[PDB]
Amino acid sequence: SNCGPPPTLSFAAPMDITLTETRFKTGTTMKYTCLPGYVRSHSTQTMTCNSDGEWVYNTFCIYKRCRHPGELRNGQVEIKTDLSFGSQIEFSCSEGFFLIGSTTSRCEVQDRGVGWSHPLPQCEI
Amino acid sequence: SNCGPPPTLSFAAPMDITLTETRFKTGTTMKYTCLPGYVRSHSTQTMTCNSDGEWVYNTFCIYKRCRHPGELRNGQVEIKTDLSFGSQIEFSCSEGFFLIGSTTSRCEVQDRGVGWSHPLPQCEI
Amino acid sequence: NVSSVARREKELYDQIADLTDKNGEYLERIGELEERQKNLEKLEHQSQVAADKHYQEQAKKHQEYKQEQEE
Amino acid sequence: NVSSVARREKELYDQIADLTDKNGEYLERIGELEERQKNLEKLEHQSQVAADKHYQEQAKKHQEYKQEQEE
Repeated sequence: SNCGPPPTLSFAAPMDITLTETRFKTGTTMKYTCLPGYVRSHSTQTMTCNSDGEWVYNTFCIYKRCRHPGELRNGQVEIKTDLSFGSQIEFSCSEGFFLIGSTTSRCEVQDRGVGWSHPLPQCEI
Repeated sequence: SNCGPPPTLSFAAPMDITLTETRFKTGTTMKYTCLPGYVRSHSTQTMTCNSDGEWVYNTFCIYKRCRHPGELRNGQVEIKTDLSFGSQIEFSCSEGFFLIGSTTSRCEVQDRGVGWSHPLPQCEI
Repeated sequence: NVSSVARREKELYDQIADLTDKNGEYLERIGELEERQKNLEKLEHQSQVAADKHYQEQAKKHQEYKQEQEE
Repeated sequence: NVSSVARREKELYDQIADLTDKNGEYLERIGELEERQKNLEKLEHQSQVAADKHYQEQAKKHQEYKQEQEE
């Protein structure tokens, strides 16, 4: 009637290392930090062990979001969805012009935050 | 060295409906509640009296943002600026189409947050 | 289509609302909390000066006593 | 026109990344205040439960006195 090892999360890592003991005591709460690329959506950053013996929590980290890549002069930037971490964008030129640079960009971890895996292409004559 | 009565703000009103004594010792700090239409922009919501006989402070209430009013089928929703408290938006229809409603809408207070003074018009034929 | 680019208007402008709004509710909370923490520090402070007092009073009511085992 | 519309699109997307960032710094702070205030709650508690152990002992020590004042 008690708690097994912690379930791997897509958005957070422990603060005090996991030796993955065969079990944990009912009621123990474990401290989590945000993975690179994520920020916090909730005040409290943890997960406890309830009376049944499972970890119970909220989703405390969500995606960081890149800024706009800039105004593509004489071309258009296609945001399928958003600029949220690991979202791809695609660029493209007007009929007069051709693309010099990259056609795709990914929102990626760039040291202390999220940036653009490739910079703005240019639309040349 | 001392200050005088608190300056009337355009984003917040003094906490207690008090007499406002025409003199305040250097160091006295007044507390403020956000005016309706505004949200907190800084953590602490105060103003202090320095040794210059002046009231110095931050700009600690900004405009609440209205939500987008719905999609206007067969019409344009025109946002000059933003949907900030006070800002006006104007509607208009497509060429064949005529407008059954109000031409413009103000972002005013509704409940204790903010809403749209006039509802989305109709664009029918 | 221009209905899914004007759904994009609303879809974005909606984020900038429901964000701008919870920006000012996190500030609301930091307010309540930064305040509370000041009201507590004065509560505990006033409990040390009270404790320091009553001690200083007992230390007196001792010397008076000791000064009676001789008197 | 082509270049001011795509400018608003930049502005909105610039704002959204920023709000979700402020949103992050904010409950970073309310995370740490809610922490102290949990610590301080326990500290002050500990203090009281002590100053109650002691008040209880001194209450027996004065009960002993009152007795010896015949014995």
